[PDB]
Amino acid sequence: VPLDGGRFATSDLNDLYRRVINRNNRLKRLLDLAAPDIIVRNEKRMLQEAVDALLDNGRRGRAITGSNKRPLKSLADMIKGKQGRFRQNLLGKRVDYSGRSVITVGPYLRLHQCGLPKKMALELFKPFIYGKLELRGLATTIKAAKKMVEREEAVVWDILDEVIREHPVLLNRAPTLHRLGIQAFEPVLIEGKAIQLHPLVCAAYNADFDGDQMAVHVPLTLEAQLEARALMMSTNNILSPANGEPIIVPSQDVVLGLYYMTRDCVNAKGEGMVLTGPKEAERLYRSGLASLHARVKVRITEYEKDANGELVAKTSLKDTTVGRAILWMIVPKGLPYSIVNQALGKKAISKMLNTCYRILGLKPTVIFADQIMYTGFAYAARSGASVGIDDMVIPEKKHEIISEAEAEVAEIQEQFQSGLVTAGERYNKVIDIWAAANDRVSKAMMDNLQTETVINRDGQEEKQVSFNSIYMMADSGARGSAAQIRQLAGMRGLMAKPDGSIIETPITANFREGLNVLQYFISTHGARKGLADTALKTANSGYLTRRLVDVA
Amino acid sequence: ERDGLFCARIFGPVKDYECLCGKYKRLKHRGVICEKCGVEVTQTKVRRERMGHIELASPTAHIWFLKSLPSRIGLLLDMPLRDIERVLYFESYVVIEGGM
Amino acid sequence: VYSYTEKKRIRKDFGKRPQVLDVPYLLSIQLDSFQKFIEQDPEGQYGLEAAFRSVFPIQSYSGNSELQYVSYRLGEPVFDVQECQIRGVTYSAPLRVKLRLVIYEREAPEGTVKDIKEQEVYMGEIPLMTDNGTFVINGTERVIVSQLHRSPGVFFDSDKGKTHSSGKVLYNARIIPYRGSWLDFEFDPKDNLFVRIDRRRKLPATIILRALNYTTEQILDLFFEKVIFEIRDNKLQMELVPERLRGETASFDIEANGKVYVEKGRRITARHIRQLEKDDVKLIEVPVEYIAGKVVAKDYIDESTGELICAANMELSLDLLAKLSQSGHKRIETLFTNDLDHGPYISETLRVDPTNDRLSALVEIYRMMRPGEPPTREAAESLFENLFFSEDRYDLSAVGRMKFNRSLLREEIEGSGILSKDDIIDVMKKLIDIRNGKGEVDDIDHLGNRRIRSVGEMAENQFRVGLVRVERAVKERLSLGDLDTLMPQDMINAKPISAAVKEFFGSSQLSQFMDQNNPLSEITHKRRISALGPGGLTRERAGFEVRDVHPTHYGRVCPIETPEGPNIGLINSLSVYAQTNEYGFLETPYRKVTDGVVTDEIHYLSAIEEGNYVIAQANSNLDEEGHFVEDLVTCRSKGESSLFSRDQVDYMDVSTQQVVSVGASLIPFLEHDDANRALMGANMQRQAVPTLRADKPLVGTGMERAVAVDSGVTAVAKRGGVVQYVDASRIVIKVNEDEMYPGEAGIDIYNLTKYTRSNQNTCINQMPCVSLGEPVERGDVLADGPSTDLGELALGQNMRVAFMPWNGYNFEDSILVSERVVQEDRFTTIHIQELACVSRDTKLGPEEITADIPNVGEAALSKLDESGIVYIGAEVTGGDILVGKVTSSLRVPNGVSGTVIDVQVFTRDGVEKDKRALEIEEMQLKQAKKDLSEELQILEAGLFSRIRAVLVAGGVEAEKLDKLPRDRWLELGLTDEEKQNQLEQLAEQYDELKHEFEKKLEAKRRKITQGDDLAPGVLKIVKVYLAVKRRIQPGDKMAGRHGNKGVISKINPIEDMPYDENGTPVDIVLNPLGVPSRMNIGQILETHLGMAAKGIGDKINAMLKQQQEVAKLREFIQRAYDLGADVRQKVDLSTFSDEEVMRLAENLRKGMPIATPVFDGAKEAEIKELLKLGDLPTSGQIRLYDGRTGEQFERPVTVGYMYMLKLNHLVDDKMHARSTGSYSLVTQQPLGGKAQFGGQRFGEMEVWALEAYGAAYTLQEMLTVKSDDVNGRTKMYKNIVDGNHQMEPGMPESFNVLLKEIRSLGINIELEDE
DNA sequence: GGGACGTACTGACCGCGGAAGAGATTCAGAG
RNA sequence: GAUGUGUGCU
DNA sequence: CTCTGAATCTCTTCCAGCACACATCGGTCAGTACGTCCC
Ligand SMILES: [Mg+2]
Ligand SMILES: [Zn+2]
Repeated sequence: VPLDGGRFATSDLNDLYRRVINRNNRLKRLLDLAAPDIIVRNEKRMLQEAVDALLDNGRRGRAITGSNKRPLKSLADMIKGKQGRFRQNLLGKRVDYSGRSVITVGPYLRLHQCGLPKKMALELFKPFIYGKLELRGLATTIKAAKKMVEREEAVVWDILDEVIREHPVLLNRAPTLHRLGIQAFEPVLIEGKAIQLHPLVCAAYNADFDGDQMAVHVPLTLEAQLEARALMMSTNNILSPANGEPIIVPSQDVVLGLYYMTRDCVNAKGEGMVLTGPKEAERLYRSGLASLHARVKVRITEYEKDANGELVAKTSLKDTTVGRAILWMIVPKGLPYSIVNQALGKKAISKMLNTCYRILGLKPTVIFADQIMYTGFAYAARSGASVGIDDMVIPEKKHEIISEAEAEVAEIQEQFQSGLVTAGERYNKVIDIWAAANDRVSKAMMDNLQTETVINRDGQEEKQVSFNSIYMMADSGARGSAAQIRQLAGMRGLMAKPDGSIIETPITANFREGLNVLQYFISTHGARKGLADTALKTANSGYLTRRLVDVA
Repeated sequence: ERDGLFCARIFGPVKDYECLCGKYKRLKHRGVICEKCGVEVTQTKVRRERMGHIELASPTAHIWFLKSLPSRIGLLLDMPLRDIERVLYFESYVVIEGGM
Repeated sequence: VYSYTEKKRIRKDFGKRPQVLDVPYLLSIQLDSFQKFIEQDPEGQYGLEAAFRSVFPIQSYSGNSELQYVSYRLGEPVFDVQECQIRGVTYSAPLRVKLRLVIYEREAPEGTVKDIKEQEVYMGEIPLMTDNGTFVINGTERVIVSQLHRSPGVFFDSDKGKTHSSGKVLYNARIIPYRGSWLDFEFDPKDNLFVRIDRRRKLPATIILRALNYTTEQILDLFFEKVIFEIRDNKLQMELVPERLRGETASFDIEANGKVYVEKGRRITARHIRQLEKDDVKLIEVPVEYIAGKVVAKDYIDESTGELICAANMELSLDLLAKLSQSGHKRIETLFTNDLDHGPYISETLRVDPTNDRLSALVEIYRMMRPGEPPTREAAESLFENLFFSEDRYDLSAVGRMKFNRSLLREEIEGSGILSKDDIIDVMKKLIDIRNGKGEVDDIDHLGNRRIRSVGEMAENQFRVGLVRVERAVKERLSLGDLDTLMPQDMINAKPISAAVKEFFGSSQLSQFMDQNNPLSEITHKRRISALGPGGLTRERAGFEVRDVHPTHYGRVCPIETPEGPNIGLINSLSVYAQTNEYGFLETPYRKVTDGVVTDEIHYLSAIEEGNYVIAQANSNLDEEGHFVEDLVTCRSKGESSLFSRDQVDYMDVSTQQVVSVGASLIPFLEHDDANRALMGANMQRQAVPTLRADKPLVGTGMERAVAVDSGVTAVAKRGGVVQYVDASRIVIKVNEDEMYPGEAGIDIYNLTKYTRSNQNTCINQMPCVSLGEPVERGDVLADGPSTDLGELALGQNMRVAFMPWNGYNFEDSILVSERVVQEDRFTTIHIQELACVSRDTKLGPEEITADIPNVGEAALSKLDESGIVYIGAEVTGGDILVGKVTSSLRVPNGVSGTVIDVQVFTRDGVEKDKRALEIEEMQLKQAKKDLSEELQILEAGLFSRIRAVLVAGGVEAEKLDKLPRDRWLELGLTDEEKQNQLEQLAEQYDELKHEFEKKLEAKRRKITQGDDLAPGVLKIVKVYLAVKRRIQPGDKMAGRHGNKGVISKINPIEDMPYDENGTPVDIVLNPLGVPSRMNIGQILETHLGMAAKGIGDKINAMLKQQQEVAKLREFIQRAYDLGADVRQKVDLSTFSDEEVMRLAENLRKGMPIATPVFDGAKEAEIKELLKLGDLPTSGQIRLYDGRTGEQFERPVTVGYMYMLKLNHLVDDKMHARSTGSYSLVTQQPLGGKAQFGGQRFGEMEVWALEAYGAAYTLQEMLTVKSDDVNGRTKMYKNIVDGNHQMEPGMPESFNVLLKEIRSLGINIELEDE
């Protein structure tokens, strides 16, 4: 390696070769002068050690004499190890025509196209631009076209839009764990410096928008273009290779929008009226006369495959929600109406898509998922589902249950201090009564949350489901479960220890009120345990998957 | 420098179609070996492709056939590896046709 | 109280628990370490002399060449901090050590012939500690972290359920000295003691005890107990011990009660054990077989023939019975063994031991240490006496001795430094007693078994290593030294000490950069406790026990501050109120609690001492007497949070902030969020980035005041006074009367650091924050640095927030930003990039810096001067040549932009300086003249007033006095007297001071005007600083103070954002579908509190704009500052002023600052009360209106103020693409990294993805054409540029490289056939 | 006039881990 | 350029 | 007079991916020209 300014460094092998040549010359000289046998045997020992150090290192005496505490590199170290020649430059290579940036979300894009910055597109497709320019006669030599694209004329943008119009690309997230780790899309120019990506596709990559970075690759040959558009196209990957369950399941926001869209109340604007079709239903909603969700008699013109591909039209008059009729506008011909009569949670829309692809086909399923995405984000934006401190009501029976449990543990203490039971039995009784108190508090808070809302209906009052924001987020299955709500509103039960035992003193506090230092210091144990588990799980899984992919 | 870790008459020239002495720089010049210090004329990819050797005054054993657990030498001669370490590293003798 | 600087922004807070002890000096760890290290001390208990005395005075073999220590002296600071940091040279200092050299009379008593005492012989150059607590080496700033390791001493360990698939719980001990080799006493699955050197072959542990001059009978009595036997008349028999008899069976029958006792074969209960004393039976009768069923203890010798009767540790047999019967011995002594009380471990291990001689032990030890070596008597003796019986090659510290004595129930903490010949036996007996079932082992989790090594300790260790490695050459030179013909200057070499100290400070495992991008980062990077480095473990060998938290970390180590990743629990952070113990352990304060009175007297407890007392909790009310307001209180004895009686406690915590550190104490409402996101928030507060103009956080924690004071970027008033002159960079403060030194005096001057480069390419500056004609008290702030505001820590900005989805732009975690933010320029940051140049010397010709370079036009060569340097303040773009150099166009790298702000030139002798360097020298000289002249004038006015007042006596006028100059008064005479004598004395002092300042200015000019030293083989060094003005843009990363990260998705017009009924638009909108899942509920209360603060600020601003009277404003401020429950913040605005109230109200127009301590924050009721004080709704949720449709929503939405930040992950610093760039050399493959035109690495796991599909040509051209084919990719490019799309196969050159490497390895390999 | 070892200045030359697999190792059951 | 040193994101 | 089939000591290998910034790659004995303060 020639350093700057006359001087230069050297590799580790050169020292070994110099040592071997020097000792060989010294042995030749000692054979020339007929030295006594001890000297030539010492020289032979030195030469054997030098050859051993050149062929391998770290096996005889770890002799290096290269630098300060740094074992030099040999041919075994060239081939063996993590950074050996194989795993560094044979399997995982480094390829041009690539690039990386930070990803971001974009709602106005279909699931068969992705965003792309302009500078990246201008930098990657330079050969295609040169070819098209010198084909259209806008440049004589390659130097002319190179200087013109360096000057960044206006017409090169048109040339770029022409040459990229129908040229697919590839995307790639750094942790690749399965077949769907690398897919294909069609690029669309977007001003900026960040790659926009389809919302529903992000669920397959398992890549949140907390700053994750992806990579791009451009196929060159025509066969690769065909392989990308046919095999690795995002529209062809709708079912997981592991299980028959789909991969285009809506995750977080559109599910909340739909769940808020299809549910009836006790009294709304314009309840009891009639309507012809969903069109005038949406018209009434946009006019503001009728509320979003109310029981309205409407007529629908559904369809059904009577024969092997023969649709039959029919009419009906059902009692349904205005929002349900509005959602029916994007439903294709083949699906029945009884699929949208329920609350349409997460599993509901999952099986909806499952039955949609099972009957109609590919393109109807794709366009139906697209329309679901658009309308769900629209009505989720128009919903206005916020969160406040009043959204978490704490039942009044919690204090009394905690006082009863305290009386119980005090009585158990007073009984054990006289020697009636053993320590383990006392511990078991205490943990059992605290678990019972936890169950009681959980049932109390669930009863308080799920059905607190009572509203009159033309005089008399009546119970109904609740419209609490946190309850709508929990029940719809968007994020979290019942355990997290139990931890926020009620107590979080008991905690474990690094040993694995359970402390007899439970966490007698919620997250709405403050926590004393002791309970937080205890919960730190479980927090750090989970963090360490998540830290080491990837290090184990990498080697596991590597062995499994190497064995078969 | 003259033939050592790097050379031009043993491994190949530095720049394409240029001898070391500089007396010949031509694309037509092919295989014309010099006369002051005999060096042919070719490109540098042949310098990357060729290979040299080195000689020794005494034979030298190999370490992989020796130290590895399936010791091919040890399995061939049925002799413990420690005694072979002693012999190869000049610690004892081996009776080779010393009279049975 | 409430000084002028502490009065402009009176921060309201909610404090229930009253304060009892303020936060001490935050950097009292590293400064304390270095101070204790560097201070000389006649009592060599520590410091440098404690390291010198071990290596100093020495002696030769017999030549009487003894050099001896007398004293040393610290060298003067050669350079300053600023200029030396600009140069890039270590902030070191000389070390001149005085040494005395004597030579005794040749072969005689102590007759000193010559007593050479060389005056402070020179040696070494050690760096110094910066006032902030850093180092300066090569322009950067290292920070030596505190390494945590294991306490040197003794302990016990328990290998449980490890091997053999059984319940064997074999134990082992370990003696870890401060320096030397470890010693291990381990068991085996066959009940034998095994001793081991560090990690070498094991062997029976009796060998080391045999090697200590002992006899077998002494060895056996030293562990076991004898059994008494006696031949009264016949029928040998053993006496009765009541405790030995306990835990036995009736072999024949127990001889107690004379004749009738427990029947044949029983389990003797305690009743008969007490009967043993009730009938005091000692010795009656025992048969011979039960006696023969055991092993004799001592040896026996025949009385007639003088031969041996038997051997030690031998069981009894009929032949030995016959030999003892015929010999006739009464007193027989055997071993009382038991499977439950006295294990036969010692006797069995001695029996298995094959050797019996001590010389055999020496031979075995020497063979185990150095195999294949001739066993020599003297060599083995020296090795055994040098292994751990020597002072030089073995040294156990006094702390180690203390731990060793405390761990063995000793009393005296004194003793020797090496291991005695009794401690081994002591620890062996202790291990045997532990194996017997008494006591338990100690795991390595208790902080009493850990000790924090500091900077001074490592420095002393490295310096001692240097001394002991130069002592070899010292002895070698003195063995053949000369009589008197040379001084110790030629005897000693200063090379190795400097080499070792530079090796340790520059390139080590603990020395590293510091993050100047954030004062919080600077203060948290120093108070860091690592676990890596020498002596400690590594990043991947452990583990599962050393990563978790132990209940002793409470108050000592922060449980909730660590970088998430491959190192959890190893980079733990130190707490707030923690303090370094004298020994080196961790002390934490506690309040003394008497019977009923909680005295405010504080103490300090170690970790081992806490396990004895009981500690109360700060969450307990009291009233003027320390008595609790409860019947009983929650406490803990040993990790047992339970309920104890009220009149039993011993101590109570100081404050609730004791459990957390500064990295987490700056998070408001921490008591409501889980640690999984509190950790992320504490890291993101550390990874912040400053802005143009910082702003106070409306929701603070109170700690933000005592952070920037002790930080680096500030201006602490050294002495109070009055502001005289402050313009942009220099501050003149007139010194008060009582703060004046005797004799001469003056004023305090300050220089402010302007725009310069940090360690992470971030800007930094110091702006004044005071007005002219204003007093100041000593110990206040004068100039605010980056992300600071009037001595208050302020990281980022703050604005509105809304929790509602909007067209799905907030899909997973994205963040929406309105155009108002980028328009108002509130998140615009500054970046400074440094580019250097070299001018070396080649044999073809010296490298010139001429401004003429061919191949380019006049457009490129237009910004340069006559000397080839770009003009200062020239807008540069990508690819613009900045330095003209010939045998070389050092142009702007492709991607960066901005302007040029400064030029640096470093030259060496041989090449003259251009006009630029001379201009810089003249500017620096002009500044050094201006400041010295200002000082000269401001001090000379005093002497002129003195000579005026002296002239006033006798003869003086008034109007015709100020006309003749002040120097002409010295020219004026007066009648000869002591008055004129004082005039002449003052004139002499004037001339002396003038000449002294002239000499000082001459020296300062000579220091800078002279040449500069630099690296060899290079003449000129040109460093150019570039500055970039970049703002916020999509793709950037933002996060609040609760781990809620996100990437900016889209920037919308102002009107498209929602707005309330008053037309005020809405700022950044987050996603409300993250709170229930992440459980970071603490941010919503912060939002409500910020909304309340802004409402109060709006009321104040309205009442100020309508120009009301001061009484209404005072009344409203009294309304504001008097709400809530019992607090300590109780001010009275009716005492300050009429103008100060106006200034305070003008300062509060942006919003009333509200502080909140961590674990006793304001409750929800007080929040709603403060909301009701304003004009806001109770629930804090207001209707909105869409910018698109203009339609009201269907549910009130929560709004308020969050506290946004800005991180270093800028999108322009990650986006990188490349079509065709430079290639590698050994393998024809592309390069990687944003620099040097790198490309993405198509790794191995990605091949598996394509392998799952059916893509073949794709993978072929992926890893064949675009990667390795030197012949193929050229043809591919030529085909692509011609419209063709025909791929071509080829031969991977990396495969050829592998083939060549295998072939040169010595194995034939080659492609088979055609 | 003047000279020759400091003062650089190079030439070169030798120097806090499992888990498995495979080589030793020893114990006993007799013979 | 190769190694080493850390630091930061997944 | 000793063989072989199982229980133990002892030596060798590996541990996910990506990005960024620093240091170091001949030290020292043996020749080889300039040079300045007394001689
Ligand atoms: Mg992520
Ligand atoms: Zn030639």
